[PDB]
Amino acid sequence: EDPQLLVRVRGGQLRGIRLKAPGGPVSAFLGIPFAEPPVGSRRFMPPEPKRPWSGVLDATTFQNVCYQYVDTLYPGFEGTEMWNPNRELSEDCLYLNVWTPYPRPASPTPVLIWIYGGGFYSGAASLDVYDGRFLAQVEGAVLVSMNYRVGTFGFLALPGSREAPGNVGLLDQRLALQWVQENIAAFGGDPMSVTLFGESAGAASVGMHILSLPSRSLFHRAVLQSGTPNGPWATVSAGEARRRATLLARLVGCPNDTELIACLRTRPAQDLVDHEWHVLPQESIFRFSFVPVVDGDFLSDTPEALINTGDFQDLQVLVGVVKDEGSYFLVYGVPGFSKDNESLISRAQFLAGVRIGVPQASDLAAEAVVLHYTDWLHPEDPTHLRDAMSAVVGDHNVVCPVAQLAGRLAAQGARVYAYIFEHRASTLTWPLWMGVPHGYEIEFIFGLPLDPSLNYTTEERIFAQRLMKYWTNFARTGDPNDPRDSKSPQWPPYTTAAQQYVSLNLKPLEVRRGLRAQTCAFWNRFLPKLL
Amino acid sequence: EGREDPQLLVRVRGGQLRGIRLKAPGGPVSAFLGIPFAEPPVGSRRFMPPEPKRPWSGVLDATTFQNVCYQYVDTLYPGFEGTEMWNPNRELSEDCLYLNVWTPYPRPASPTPVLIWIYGGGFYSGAASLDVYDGRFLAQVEGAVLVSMNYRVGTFGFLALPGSREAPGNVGLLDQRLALQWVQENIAAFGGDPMSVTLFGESAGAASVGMHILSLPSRSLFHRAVLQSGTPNGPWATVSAGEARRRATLLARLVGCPGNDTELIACLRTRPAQDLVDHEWHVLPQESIFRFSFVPVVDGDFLSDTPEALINTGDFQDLQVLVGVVKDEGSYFLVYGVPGFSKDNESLISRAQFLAGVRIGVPQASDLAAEAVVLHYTDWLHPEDPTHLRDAMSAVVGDHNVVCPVAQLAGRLAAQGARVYAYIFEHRASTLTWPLWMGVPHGYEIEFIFGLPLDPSLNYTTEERIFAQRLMKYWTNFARTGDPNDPRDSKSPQWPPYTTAAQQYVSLNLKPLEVRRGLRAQTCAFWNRFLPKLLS
Ligand SMILES: *[C@@H]1O[C@H](CO[C@@H]2O[C@@H](C)[C@@H](O)[C@@H](O)[C@@H]2O)[C@@H](O)[C@H](O)[C@H]1NC(C)=O
Ligand SMILES: *[C@@H]1O[C@H](CO)[C@@H](O)[C@H](O)[C@H]1NC(C)=O
Repeated sequence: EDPQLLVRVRGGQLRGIRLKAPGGPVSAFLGIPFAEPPVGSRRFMPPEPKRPWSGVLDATTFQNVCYQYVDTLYPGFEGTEMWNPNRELSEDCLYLNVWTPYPRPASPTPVLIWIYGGGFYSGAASLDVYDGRFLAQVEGAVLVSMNYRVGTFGFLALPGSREAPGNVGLLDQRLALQWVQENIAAFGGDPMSVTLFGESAGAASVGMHILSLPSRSLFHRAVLQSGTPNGPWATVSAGEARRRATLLARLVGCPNDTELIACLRTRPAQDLVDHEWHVLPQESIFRFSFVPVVDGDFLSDTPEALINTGDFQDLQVLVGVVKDEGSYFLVYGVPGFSKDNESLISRAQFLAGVRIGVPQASDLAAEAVVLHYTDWLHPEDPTHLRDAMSAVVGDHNVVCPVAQLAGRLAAQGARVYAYIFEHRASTLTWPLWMGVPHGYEIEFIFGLPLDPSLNYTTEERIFAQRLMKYWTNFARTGDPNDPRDSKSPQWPPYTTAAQQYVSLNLKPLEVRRGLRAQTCAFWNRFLPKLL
Repeated sequence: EGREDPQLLVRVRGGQLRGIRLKAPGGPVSAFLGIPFAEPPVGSRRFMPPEPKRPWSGVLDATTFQNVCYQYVDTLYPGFEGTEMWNPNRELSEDCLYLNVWTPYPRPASPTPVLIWIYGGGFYSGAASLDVYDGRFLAQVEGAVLVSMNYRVGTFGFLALPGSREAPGNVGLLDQRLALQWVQENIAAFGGDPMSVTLFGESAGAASVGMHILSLPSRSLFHRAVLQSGTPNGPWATVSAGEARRRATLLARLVGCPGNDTELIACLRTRPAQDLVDHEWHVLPQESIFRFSFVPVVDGDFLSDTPEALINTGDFQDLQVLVGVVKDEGSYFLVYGVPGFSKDNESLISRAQFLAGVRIGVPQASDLAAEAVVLHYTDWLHPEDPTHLRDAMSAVVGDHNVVCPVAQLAGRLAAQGARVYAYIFEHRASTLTWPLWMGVPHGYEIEFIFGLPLDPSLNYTTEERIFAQRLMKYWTNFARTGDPNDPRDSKSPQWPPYTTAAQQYVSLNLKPLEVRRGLRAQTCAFWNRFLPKLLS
């Protein structure tokens, strides 16, 4: 019984496990319950704090993955399998994980809290790309990651109802943040220094905690990787949530709110997942059925309204995108695209793809998009058309919403740092045409290249170390730059005036200005006016 | 006769003419100036199509320029070279239908290709007698036979009551057509070849050339065409019959007339010419720039349909066309109407002034289309930079009115089978009197095409002189063969045809030809494809 692996938290005692990291051991406490299992009558309901337990709780293995749709697009393909559940599915899934250096930190260490992505319909804190041992061992960080309900279980809502109020998956996240405040000191973490970081829907989640008052006292800084609370897919109005929920109910034979929800609660979990995707209003990509809802509660107004009118002084934020945000979503629904060929498309296929990629666009807006993205020197060139299709999806869903958030936060007094991640992993299994896809900067931030057995190059290992440094320096001080390192160059804050951001790749930081400025003016200023 | 120069006496359909021997830097040239080609369109002939000139007896003196067609005179900058070089340099009169001919001296031995110049001036001004249109250099150096005619402008040439008998519209275009017929019948007497006639013109002149290309009866009067900074399609070169009627009747009211067409026109004909000129600008529907009151009207006659419809569905095989723009088409128009601009300061404007400028420069734009323009032209890295805003205002005006209409025309002509050559003129005359911020303004390539730099007394640089000669070569080679390239000289890079596929065009400046691709392709897609669809 190694005393370093024995911790007492408010609920009782835990036993962690010593894990081996390339440069030394780390302590891991996996599968710690932070809420009462949200099963039976608790389905769709806000999470309740976990009741205390007797004895020593075994926290040596990852707990179950929240019930969710499983990808079958490319069966057995590492590219899609690396994101699939790697533990049993269960509605009993509200657990969190803590990695700490071994022996545990002598003095209070800044805490990083990871919130995974997966379109609000999938994901798990147990995936290998979210392994916190490297950041714990190399940077001496205390890293926490929690499971939160996704799909219908975490976001199906009948606004105004008592039994399915919406946003419970965000409340799962909040409860875990509350747990860190109350317990992290026992692991040597500093509850006075908590940094949230997440990617895609995880980044959007982080943004929603920034925009929801009760969450604000639970953290101090934030990192939003390729996702934002504002934008076309991260939220739905109360009316559209209600619509989707009642339509899903009908598809599974159900049934007044109470009765509808009571009947939904009797349905096996897989039945809900089976009809999840049938409620979207149009054929599309980068759109998800059950996501956070503007309820007038967790979200007092639309993210747009809240970022425009919020005061963000005393908040530091790191935001960024990867070089090809859209490619990944194309094989998932646009005729002509595949991971197995060059995906050279026709102009006809391009016009078709735009309707799918910008599903809420009127015919006129769609033509505006086509005309803005067509390269008039080579209007028929398949290579340009394929790349332009990717750019349209990535700009509309991630890049422009990120530029928008970055600008409003800076204007509203926040300290902001922005980046574009441009390195494609040597180990990437998707075709070259997809470039640096959505989600592929994560393995570098978590430091996986430091694992010899993974076969990353020596340069990639040096690169990962650089990133871990930027992220942990940011967690420690709200500034990603090295406090004792001259000869850099420096990563300057992003401002509405100069709009500076940096490129993250194998070469030294390079400062650029204007994040897709002309194109985002099109998405952020003109298309809306084409109301 | 008997005692004068035997080499200056010529006979044309209407009678005998006596020209004058003019000195050109490299030798003498023959000039026949002020040849009448129509009956004076005065009195009951005002607003009416021109009638052929009745024969005269004796020898008509053709040694001096004739009157300039009655027109508005520019006062923006009194005594300023920049605006004065374009103002009438002979007496204003409604009796102004005369043309001029320059030919080598002695006259050419064998039939020489003819160049016919059609001046610009927004269809409300201009004259074939201006110094920048002097044909002596092209005549002397390239051995060209050059012809230029006066045509009615403003109300006299374009006021119309569509359908009426007394003001059918487009009579200024009919004045030009009559001069083209005069050339067919008479140019051989000067040594010119009626089988080889090339029309060239700038701004409204270029638009005019384009309308002759789109009008059947004019097609048999020429073989090749050059359109410099102007097109028949576009936002300012034509108005619908309804808009012409509206403007004509509003003008009639402003001068106290008259009801029915006959009476209204009969009353307008009693008005002093100056009163019509004094009110012509008062009929435009919005505060604007690059918009002219009385211009060609889509009458269903001279213009069977809109130039747009005609270029989209026309067959242009066997047509060779040279087309181009200068580097800063819009700058000239900003000092004539956009608050914040002046020829006397750097015209650094505010974002507010830019937004107001856009409404004036794109007068037909709805609020939404105007915002689309502002968003497209704003540099989002430096949205408040005054230098960028000033330059973007210029580009907005130039692209909307000249550059994109030219891109559109070049593309449809090529697709419809025409052989097209395209250029962008980028050299600013060392003698330019406009401020530097204006760059290479609309109209400032003309003095080079005509070879004025060859005149020692004008103070152009030695490089400008060689440059002028190159341009004259391109234009006359094109007139001679339908190809600007020198049949010999394989050395100099070649000027390739413009095609929808490659979209090639060349840069004309002091350096050797450089081929570029896509004439403002991205921006012109906005003006030519998107703005129209924003038709709702
Ligand atoms: C540039 O000039 C514009 C026109 O104003 C006139 O010309 C200038 C040079 C002065 O002489 C002025 O007194 C004249 O009325 C102005 O509207 C514009 O604001 C000026 N821009 C400057 C100098 O900032
Ligand atoms: C690429 O693969 C997909 C799926 O097999 C196919 O539909 C498409 O036609 C292929 N060809 C292309 C677009 O390059």
